[PDB]
Amino acid sequence: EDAPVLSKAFVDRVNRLNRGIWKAKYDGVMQNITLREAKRLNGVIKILPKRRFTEEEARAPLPSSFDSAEAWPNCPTIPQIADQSACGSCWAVAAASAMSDRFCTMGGVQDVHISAGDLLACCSDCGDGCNGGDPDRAWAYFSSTGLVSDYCQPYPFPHCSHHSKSKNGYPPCSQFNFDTPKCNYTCDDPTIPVVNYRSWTSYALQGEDDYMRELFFRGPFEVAFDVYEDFIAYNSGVYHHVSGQYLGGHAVRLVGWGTSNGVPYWKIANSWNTEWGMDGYFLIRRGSSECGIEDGGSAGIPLAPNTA
Ligand SMILES: *[C@@H]1O[C@H](CO)[C@@H](O[C@@H]2O[C@H](CO)[C@@H](O[C@@H]3O[C@H](CO)[C@@H](O)[C@H](O)[C@@H]3O)[C@H](O)[C@H]2NC(C)=O)[C@H](O)[C@H]1NC(C)=O
Ligand SMILES: *[C@@H]1O[C@H](CO)[C@@H](O[C@@H]2O[C@H](CO)[C@@H](O)[C@H](O)[C@H]2NC(C)=O)[C@H](O)[C@H]1NC(C)=O
Repeated sequence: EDAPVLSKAFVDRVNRLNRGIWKAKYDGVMQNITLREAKRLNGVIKILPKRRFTEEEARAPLPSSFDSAEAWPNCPTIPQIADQSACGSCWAVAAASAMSDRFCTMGGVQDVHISAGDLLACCSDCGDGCNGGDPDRAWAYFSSTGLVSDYCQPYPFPHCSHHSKSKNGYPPCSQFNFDTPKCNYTCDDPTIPVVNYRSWTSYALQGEDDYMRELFFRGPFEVAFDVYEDFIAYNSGVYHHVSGQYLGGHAVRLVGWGTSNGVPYWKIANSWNTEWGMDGYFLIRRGSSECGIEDGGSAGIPLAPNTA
């Protein structure tokens, strides 16, 4: 359990087997991560109505590549990469990030960051905080209860690095194990007034076409996939699973699609900060539910604040 996940030999095997379609790297940022730690980063554990597309949506000829940041270039939350830190809160962090993106693509508010802290601590229905939770219930909680912004309640755990000498001066993740924070009802600075943000509807997505089409019209949303040990070593290219044991479910924010040398893929924002993968992003094979990635998405529509 305090054993390293990765070895040079494991990585060499992965890179033989993957045929150079993606690159695994041993002495990357995850070189020394242990099994206990790697498992804690995957915090998906465990219903919404299915999305229905109108006749118009359904007949759109979707382009052969698409990137949310290019399609909504005035929405500054889209390209930001989060850091869930030493806590299994991806389910909440990928939800909050996408909710912030959607306030801009749909909800008329250019730059509000939805608080993943509030959701993590207060949505007890959703799961068990830092020990993991359920993406779908997170979206349902955004409708029924609503969430404050991170200006009100900032994410309570600092960035941490799996490198021993972090490029960004982040402290080591191993020196931390965090437990679910207490749910609060005022902002950290109590003189900042509580502003509550809410969606009016939530829904589930399934399959390559649903996903593409939802992304095209409405923008980023949250998906989950199975994490194997070879994923830990990902450095670049279009991932697909070739070796390693199952490490758990992980939620992430889907932001784009394309094709690279004949391989269709999804572009995805991870939440392990910008030191990991391709500046915080990874590509993964699209079209064949690689590691279950197309088995269920969760999304919703933010309600615009105030009135006209
Ligand atoms: C709700 O408010 C509570 C109470 O203020 C927030 O709890 C506080 O969270 C911070 C950040 O983790 C904790 O800081 C730690 O303090 C310990 C002991 O002083 C120190 O050794 C650490 O280095 C770190 O500074 C603080 O202890 C903690 N307070 C309590 C009572 O647990 C909480 O995070 C807020 N909830 C949300 C969702 O943000
Ligand atoms: C993983 O752990 C090994 C060994 O601790 C790291 O290697 C040490 O790195 C520090 C700083 O780079 C050096 O001063 C030591 O000489 C190294 N020790 C040995 C035995 O190699 C390695 O840097 C760690 N890798 C990462 C990415 O954090």
